[PDB]
Amino acid sequence: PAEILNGKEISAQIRARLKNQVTQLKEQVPGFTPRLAILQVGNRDDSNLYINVKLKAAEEIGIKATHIKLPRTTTESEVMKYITSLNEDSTVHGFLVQLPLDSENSINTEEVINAIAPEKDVDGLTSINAGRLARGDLNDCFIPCTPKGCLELIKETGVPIAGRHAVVVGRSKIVGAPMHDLLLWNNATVTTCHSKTAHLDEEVNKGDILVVATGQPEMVKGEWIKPGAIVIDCGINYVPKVVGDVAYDEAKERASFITPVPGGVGPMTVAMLMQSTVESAKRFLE
Amino acid sequence: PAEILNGKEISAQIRARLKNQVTQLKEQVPGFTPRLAILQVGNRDDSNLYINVKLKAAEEIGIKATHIKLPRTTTESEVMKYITSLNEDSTVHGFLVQLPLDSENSINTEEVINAIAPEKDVDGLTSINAGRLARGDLNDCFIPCTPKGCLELIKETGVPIAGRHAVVVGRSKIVGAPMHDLLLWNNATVTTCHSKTAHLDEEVNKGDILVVATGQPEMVKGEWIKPGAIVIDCGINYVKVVGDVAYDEAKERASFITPVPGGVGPMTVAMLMQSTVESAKRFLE
Ligand SMILES: NC(=O)c1ccc[n+]([C@@H]2O[C@H](COP(=O)([O-])OP(=O)(O)OC[C@H]3O[C@@H](n4cnc5c(N)ncnc54)[C@H](OP(=O)(O)O)[C@@H]3O)[C@@H](O)[C@H]2O)c1
Ligand SMILES: NC(=O)c1ccc[n+]([C@@H]2O[C@H](COP(=O)([O-])OP(=O)(O)OC[C@H]3O[C@@H](n4cnc5c(N)ncnc54)[C@H](OP(=O)(O)O)[C@@H]3O)[C@@H](O)[C@H]2O)c1
Ligand SMILES: Nc1nc(N)c(NC(=O)Nc2ccc(C(=O)N[C@@H](CCc3nnn[nH]3)C(=O)O)cc2Cl)c(=O)[nH]1
Ligand SMILES: Nc1nc(N)c(NC(=O)Nc2ccc(C(=O)N[C@@H](CCc3nnn[nH]3)C(=O)O)cc2Cl)c(=O)[nH]1
Repeated sequence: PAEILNGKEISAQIRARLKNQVTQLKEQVPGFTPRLAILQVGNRDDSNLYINVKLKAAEEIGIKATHIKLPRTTTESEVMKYITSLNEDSTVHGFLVQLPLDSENSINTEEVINAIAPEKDVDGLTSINAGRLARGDLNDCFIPCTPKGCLELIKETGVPIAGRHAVVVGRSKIVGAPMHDLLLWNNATVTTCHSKTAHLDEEVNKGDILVVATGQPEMVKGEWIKPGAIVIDCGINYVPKVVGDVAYDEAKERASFITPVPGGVGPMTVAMLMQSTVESAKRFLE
Repeated sequence: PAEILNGKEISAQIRARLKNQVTQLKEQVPGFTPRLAILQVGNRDDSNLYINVKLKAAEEIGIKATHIKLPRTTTESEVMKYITSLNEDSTVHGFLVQLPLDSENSINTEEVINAIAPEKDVDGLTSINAGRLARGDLNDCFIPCTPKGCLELIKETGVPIAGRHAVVVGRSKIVGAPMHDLLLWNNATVTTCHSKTAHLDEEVNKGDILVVATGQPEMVKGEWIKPGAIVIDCGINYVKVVGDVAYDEAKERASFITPVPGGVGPMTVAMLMQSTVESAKRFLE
């Protein structure tokens, strides 16, 4: 049986560290707090929940986090007025737009995301930041939070990455594609799969490291896992109960390490957002 | 044995179609011509070779091509002066900095490259253009010219790319990394290799589509090639000129294969010409 990567536990350690950093930062420079702003369009149930989790992690740490919720009938111009405003407000060190937008009108997600100043793009979602990570310039940029938490979960096994074959399943802007670059520049040989991959099961079996962000409940079967694989599950799926993208029961019999859902990648994502936010508050002082 | 992919023939076709497009644009827009500029630093011989090749091609198509060659000792602040003038000059549609910079002073290639206006980065080397391609927004940007020509060559086989396993060997900013992005948003399943990969031979053998950009002459033996594979060799290695793949034994197993030279090479030059014509057309509107 595989060792559980206790995400709920591991993130607590990160947030406690982040708190001591923030508390020390207000005692070293008095009258200064990290300031985060999350922008939301519409009223998605899952978005409302994830936003609240992040607000809570920010309260516990010492981060002043605002939440702005625009209605569904919001126009793309209206959302730019908020982005413009947050870019130019020097008290705001990082901000993010929760995705996907829930708007009845037609909003160019890319145009909006890309109006964020790269030095506040704590979610690593601008083309500017994506281009650095996509080209290996990893200390110049914000790296998306879920890949960030995923990488830390991998290192917690102590198995070196470099020289190992990693299979990423899914190529999305927020998880799969940045996940691919992080593994590649940690010198894994990486294979990206997506919805058009033939013989997905044969590919998955090649993975020493296996990261799954498909949004397809328990679609990756345990028989597919390479024996002894490190298995990272990003899935959050609400079913007749919360499951992930990997069939957790069968896969734990073949993995050497596995993330549970919930309690795995989830808390790790929120912690790395908190970390990135602190990191941009420091860079602001310099 | 494998059908040979002819870059000389296919690129000569492309340059010709470019030519006629420029001719018709000049007819409709009297006195308007596409304008490229090639910045160089240092006096590397190979760079002078390839820069001439591009200048000739642009003169063939009717693209006005200027070549500025800064000395091996320039300062970073110097190249920024030129880069800024090129950015501000409205009669220049695109421009590029031949790489690698040959300088005595340590000069940040990244800061140099990222001062280029994205609207003129016909080489697709700016971080803004790299992140558009690397996240699937392919209309937004200039794709780098070599991956553009390898994609054109693969499509000359007529076998759709989707659902196929592609193995990209090499991860450089100029060939390897953008090649993975292009194949992935052509819906291939893509495996990316590099100098830390273990068992290169077994990864290569997975490749329905195989693109090699190592700069390690003939290092990919042809006994690793998956039988029937489409093989793209980006190498140019003086020893004569050979590629990154063992051409002889590869040709026996491939279904298609590019010769070194006259494979990717002329396609690279032709794709930069096409991107330049692209910049000019957009400029008019
Ligand atoms: N903290 C976290 O746990 C976290 C954070 C955010 C999201 N996630 C989770 O990750 C999952 C995916 O989110 P996302 O942002 O990546 O969503 P998405 O935009 O729907 O991405 C899904 C990806 O999976 C691929 N895919 C879909 N069906 C597939 C199949 N049958 N076989 C192979 N590949 C398939 C898609 O390929 P195509 O591009 O061809 O469609 C796409 O790249 C969700 O469960 C989400 O909750 C992780
Ligand atoms: N028009 C054309 O045909 C054209 C265009 C451009 C380039 N080229 C040719 O392409 C070749 C590569 O150029 P480049 O820009 O990619 O140069 P580079 O910066 O040296 O890139 C070489 C790449 O090969 C990878 N690699 C994989 N296996 C390797 C091994 N066993 N030994 C060494 N490297 C290995 C390296 O991975 P690491 O990152 O770990 O080093 C690296 O990413 C050269 O021969 C060049 O002349 C020609
Ligand atoms: N800009 C932008 N837009 C986006 N959409 C995202 N993605 C995102 O926020 N993801 C996200 C964040 C936190 C959790 C979490 O806290 N997970 C816990 C508890 C879940 C649970 N549910 N029921 N019981 N527990 C667990 O999984 O254990 C889960 C997820 Cl998916 C983004 O990151 N940036
Ligand atoms: N910004 C920037 N910087 C860069 N360094 C590059 N790279 C680049 O230009 N490469 C390049 C360009 C053209 C050729 C070519 O014309 N090949 C011919 C003849 C070769 C030959 N040599 N000796 N004998 N034959 C053939 O292969 O047929 C070959 C190469 Cl490597 C870039 O693209 N953009």
